[PDB]
Amino acid sequence: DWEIPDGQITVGQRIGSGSFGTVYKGKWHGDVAVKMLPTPQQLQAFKNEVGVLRKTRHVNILLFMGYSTKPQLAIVTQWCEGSSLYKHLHASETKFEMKKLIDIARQTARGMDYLHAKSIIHRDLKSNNIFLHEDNTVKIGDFGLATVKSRWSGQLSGSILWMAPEVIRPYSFQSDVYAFGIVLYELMTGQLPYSNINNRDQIIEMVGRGSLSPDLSKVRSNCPKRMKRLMAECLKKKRDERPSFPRILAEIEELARE
Amino acid sequence: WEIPDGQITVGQRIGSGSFGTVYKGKWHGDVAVKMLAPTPQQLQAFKNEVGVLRKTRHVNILLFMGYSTKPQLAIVTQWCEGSSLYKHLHASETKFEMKKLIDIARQTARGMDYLHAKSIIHRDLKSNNIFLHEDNTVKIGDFGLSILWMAPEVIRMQDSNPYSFQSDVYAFGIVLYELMTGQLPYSNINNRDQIIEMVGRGSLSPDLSKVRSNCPKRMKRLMAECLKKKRDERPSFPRILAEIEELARE
Ligand SMILES: Cc1cc(F)c(NC(=O)c2cccc(C(C)(C)C#N)c2)cc1-c1cnc2c(=O)n(C)ncc2c1
Ligand SMILES: Cc1cc(F)c(NC(=O)c2cccc(C(C)(C)C#N)c2)cc1-c1cnc2c(=O)n(C)ncc2c1
Repeated sequence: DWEIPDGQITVGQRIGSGSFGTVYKGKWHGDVAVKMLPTPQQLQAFKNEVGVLRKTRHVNILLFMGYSTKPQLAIVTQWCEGSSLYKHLHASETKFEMKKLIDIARQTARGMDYLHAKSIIHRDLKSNNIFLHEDNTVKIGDFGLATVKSRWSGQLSGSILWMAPEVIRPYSFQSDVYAFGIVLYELMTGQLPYSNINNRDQIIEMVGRGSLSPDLSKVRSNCPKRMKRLMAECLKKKRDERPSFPRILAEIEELARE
Repeated sequence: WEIPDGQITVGQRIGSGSFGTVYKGKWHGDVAVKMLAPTPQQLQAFKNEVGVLRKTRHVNILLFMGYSTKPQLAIVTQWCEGSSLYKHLHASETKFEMKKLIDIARQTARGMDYLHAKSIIHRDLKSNNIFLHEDNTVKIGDFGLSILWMAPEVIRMQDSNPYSFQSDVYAFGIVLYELMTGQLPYSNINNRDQIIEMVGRGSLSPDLSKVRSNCPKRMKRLMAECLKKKRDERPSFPRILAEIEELARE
């Protein structure tokens, strides 16, 4: 039983607010993050999200701690101190060492490898959803508040660059692998893909039809050969030609030691 | 949480005791695997340990990840890189800054406070069982495979169960004494049976004059309340945690 009774969680500072939820910093036997989401759609979506998080016990996956029903639906997770991968590469524009870049990728592949072993498809893997908690441990969660956390979907502008061709035209282990390849492109170039394109509808049409893919010539000079090859396999147009996370993780782990 | 046979790559042996061997390993990253024909007593003890760990989802508590039955009973937790609090204070005589000492105590009280909210009595809280994982996050587990941390009632062989929230609080007070003095209690006593006889009869308790000069007044008072002979006079972990949290901000 993970239900936290009414009056234990001290809800504090509002961290973020979206169209389908408000996240708050809080106290409950230490620091926590509380997601406040009642209609039957919200009730099914709350229980689906608690059911998926309930299945995760991994260091590289955001620690679910509990949930509440009264006086409002709430999901309690650990507090993540620091910034997302998107904030480090694109806002702080920090230049991590190659060792630190390969370690973030290794930690992300461990979390994704664990998720796919537990039959969990992320569906929204992106640098925004990869937290560099305490600047050392990588925490994969779903910190987005603009979409509903349901089994399947029927305003996705902050996720288009990580969508595979079949996801634009769907959700599988291979579509997460594509998104991870995009994350690898961000680590290896320091930039988001398709920066020269001026419209979102041009990326949607060109990526979807297979005539558009990240430019691997824009990668850092010190980027390893195995990393260039790994990104290329994860970003393949045909999803069946994409590697699985065990093979991705073992390539990053063999690269990290070399 | 059952992990099928052939997923965990069991590697380096980390420790071996009378009833368990811990190994470093791989399973979607780094793991610690505790290995135990299996006896019905040991089958009950394995399921009891998996049942308690199953109830814990806290940053300051060792992350249980899974368990296996074949080809032998195994409990899979996260890997803890670094050293225990006992190793930092007594083996390597690391002299942490007072801010770092209060932070370890704060993290330990958060984990213990969480455990007592989930109706879980540790029963073996000691510096050995407090891991300074990545030298920043405190992980409370049970890495044993303890007399100095036993409360007077626990030390006495009574007809009743002496283990309670208050006996964990006493053990925590001992842990506070170790953080504030850098030493284990009762170093002048020459025999274990003398500590067993004197602590039990209430005539023996740690010497709070041996604490560091820079030790805060609220910390001296907190240790004293946690180390009281009468267990009902000991504070609860919410009050302990709020006193350490108030002290940390000062
Ligand atoms: C409170 C909360 C409650 C939740 F329920 C989720 N939800 C998931 O993480 C989630 C949902 C669906 C599928 C998945 C899977 C398992 C596939 C993954 N990965 C994961 C996230 C948060 C959350 C939001 N924001 C923050 C934040 O801003 N900080 C700084 N720190 C922590 C923090 C935590
Ligand atoms: C593998 C393993 C399996 C287990 F089952 C337990 N058992 C508990 O943690 C346990 C049991 C009973 C009650 C409790 C409570 C909840 C009271 C607490 N706390 C906790 C511990 C470990 C373990 C051993 N050694 C190591 C180690 O050496 N390194 C370096 N890193 C990790 C590591 C992990």
